[PDB]
Amino acid sequence: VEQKKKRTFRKFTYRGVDLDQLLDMSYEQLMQLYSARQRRRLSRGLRRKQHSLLKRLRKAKKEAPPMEKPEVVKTHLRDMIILPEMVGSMVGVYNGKTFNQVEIKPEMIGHYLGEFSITYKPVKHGRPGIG
Amino acid sequence: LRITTRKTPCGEGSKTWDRFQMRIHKRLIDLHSPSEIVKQITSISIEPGVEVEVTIADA
Amino acid sequence: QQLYWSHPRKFGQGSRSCRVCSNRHGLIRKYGLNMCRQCFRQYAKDIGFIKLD
Amino acid sequence: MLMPKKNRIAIYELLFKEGVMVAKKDVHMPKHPELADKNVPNLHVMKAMQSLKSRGYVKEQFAWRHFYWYLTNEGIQYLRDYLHLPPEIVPATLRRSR
Amino acid sequence: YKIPDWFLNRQKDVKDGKYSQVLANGLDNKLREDLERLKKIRAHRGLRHFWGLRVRGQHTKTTGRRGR
Amino acid sequence: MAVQISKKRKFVADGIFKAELNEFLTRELAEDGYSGVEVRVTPTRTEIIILATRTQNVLGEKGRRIRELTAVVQKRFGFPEGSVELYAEKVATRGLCAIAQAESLRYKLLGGLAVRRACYGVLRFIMESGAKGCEVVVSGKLRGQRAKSMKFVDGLMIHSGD
Amino acid sequence: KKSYTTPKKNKHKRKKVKLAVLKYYKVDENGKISRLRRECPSDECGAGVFMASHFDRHYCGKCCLTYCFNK
RNA sequence: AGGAGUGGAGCCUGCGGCUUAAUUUGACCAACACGGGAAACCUCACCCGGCCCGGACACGGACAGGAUUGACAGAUUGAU
RNA sequence: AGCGUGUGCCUACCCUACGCCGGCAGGCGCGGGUAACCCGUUGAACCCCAUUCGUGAUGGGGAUCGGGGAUUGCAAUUAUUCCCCAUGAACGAGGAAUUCCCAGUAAGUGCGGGUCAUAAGCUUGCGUUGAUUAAGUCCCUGCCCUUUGUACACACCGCCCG
Repeated sequence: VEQKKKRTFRKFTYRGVDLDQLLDMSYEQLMQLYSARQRRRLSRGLRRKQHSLLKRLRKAKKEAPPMEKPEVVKTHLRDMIILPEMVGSMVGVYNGKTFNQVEIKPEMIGHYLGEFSITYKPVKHGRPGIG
Repeated sequence: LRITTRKTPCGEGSKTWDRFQMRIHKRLIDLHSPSEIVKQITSISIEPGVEVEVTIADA
Repeated sequence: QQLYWSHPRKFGQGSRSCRVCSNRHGLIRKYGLNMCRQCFRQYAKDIGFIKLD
Repeated sequence: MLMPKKNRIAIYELLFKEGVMVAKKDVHMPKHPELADKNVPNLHVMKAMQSLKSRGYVKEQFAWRHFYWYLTNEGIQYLRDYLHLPPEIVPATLRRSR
Repeated sequence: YKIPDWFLNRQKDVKDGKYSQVLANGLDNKLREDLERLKKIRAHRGLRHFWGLRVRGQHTKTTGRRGR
Repeated sequence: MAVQISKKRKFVADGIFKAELNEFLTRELAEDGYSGVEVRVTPTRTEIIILATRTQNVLGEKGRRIRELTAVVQKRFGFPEGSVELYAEKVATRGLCAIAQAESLRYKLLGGLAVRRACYGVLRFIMESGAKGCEVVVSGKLRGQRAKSMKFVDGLMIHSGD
Repeated sequence: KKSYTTPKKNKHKRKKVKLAVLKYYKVDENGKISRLRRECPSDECGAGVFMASHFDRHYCGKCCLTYCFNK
């Protein structure tokens, strides 16, 4: 994170409220901010051993030196809502073999992890073949 | 009962099907008499594989 | 040993199985089938049906 | 194990009483209902009959996803001594069929 | 003037905090922002946009041609 | 003990019981000259008439085999105990019983014997027993590793219509 | 379908070390039996088995999901 | 003799070619909305990681201060 | 208007009337149906009757695409499906070629079943509206029978010459 004017200040507060309020909110107030698909995942789910991830992120964020990011926490889970608390961590996300690392921005909140790591080569061609 | 399904396993060749059908039949005779002599005489004197269901009352 | 061996199968094409040997691929349910279309044919003579049309 | 020593008895004793066993081909049976009552959470019937069958003492049919194990004379002698039973007891059956 | 919120173009734009109705030349300006945003974060979306390929779940094998 | 399934589904489940049994038995009574079954539910009792030509080998000494078979069905389909009752039956005129004639030819062949003389021997029996005509096919290998077919036919036959 | 390609690790099951057996009961004089650490307190435990002297961790091995003191 | 179309346009779907770590595979009038084949997982045969044995039976070896079985926490690990 | 279908089945699941709440998707409370019994006197579409638009790539066409709301599931991202507002493309009757069809038939038009936790532009059946053209021929393509010729029989996709 090194951005400005994307969740506080002049230009952009996250649907009328700053990041600072979100962190003090429970999930209950947070989900009522319009993003329909998110609300399913919380109200139904309520932690199906996402426990393993969310403790490692906070932990590693704490122990890491000031003005420096942590190492990585890795996942095969490409599914989990990006949240304000998660921001500042660095996460490697399994594709089919490869853990593509990404920094979490406050501007990515609401999205999934798996949108920021691709799982195919974009494509080139080609020279049509024989048949 | 209709069943309309492929005639070819592992589909190849001209596309064909096969209609099978089963026809059930129902019919019922209503008696009003003492339940004893009915349940006595009913269950006997049946040669073929044909089902019978006795009911206490319906009317 | 292990603490897992299974994962939710509750719907879909993997939580029902057809009676060849536990064969699949050949999705089947009809009127209480659970009976494989290849063998259904071999039971045209057997009881359930006699072909008439 | 391979299986406990309790669950051996409960199969070998049950076979001796009916003279025949039957079961289904599965590996996700949770407690094996349909006798042996709620103490076989896995293969165990199939796995123990197969070892018994290797050494004779039983015959085995299989038809439409169901086993059928038929106890034989040799296994009756074995099971009788193995389970310390009277020198003449068969509770499976013993009468003439008319 | 009591036209309902659901009947608008935009409900909670996103990062602006309100219900809005957008008209001609402001529509384009708003639209171009959301494109830029999805390449800023660089989600799957902005990459598909920048490559000039279909955003939504669609086959591109037999769909397109400009080329042949 | 209730309620009870739809009338449509009532016939399907009967057919499944009629069919499964008919292939269960064929894998055990093959050597005893199996020829079919005929089931009948009767008042508070099941009858399963186990048709085979030689009731001797079916019965066994002290009725052991018939006792095995009844105990099987009593557990397998989850019948109420003691309701099941088996009966045997010998068929007279055995050459109209195609199923048994075919499965007898099988053990003659698998016993280790020539094909031509075996096919002739079964043929004249089913012709003698009474029959307008009759036919035999043997398709598969013999005298090398390419397949052939061998038809042996006598009398009348039909192939078309009801 | 095709044959397995070489690994650079694989190891199956640990050999579950071949420790000397029963020194858990200490004898210094008779008929006295000098027990060390406490014998397991659960109803489902028989309390004839010892608990682990595993200091900074205190755990019944008969239990396999429960009853872990640590002080 | 005529009727309605296809080939033209947009879209769905199958097939070839190309790409890819894998883009599983059969089929070339009598293949090509065909293999009930409208694949989120399952299915699944493919690719990449991790675990398990569900290697019967026989013979020999081991072996009742004992053959052997399982597991908390910490570390490790996508993973409790 | 018709052929059907429906929970008590596989392992967890049916078809829905009625009442209430919501623009809609939908939610919620009650009741029936083992079925010529309840859903369903299946109160379907095209068609029919009256307004509006006016020859304009137009209000024809609805591709592409932004934002938001619901439902299924353990999980919906490369958008499962459904709904609301906005965006408004090709396309203005189609080359060389080619398919299918003779009476409730072609064509137009809707519905049920199949796969199905969620979901038909597919397939299989069913009703509804309902023409024009023929009553023939071997021209093309192909097939049956006879006669004839052959260096062919792996049979003209054959065989064979410099």
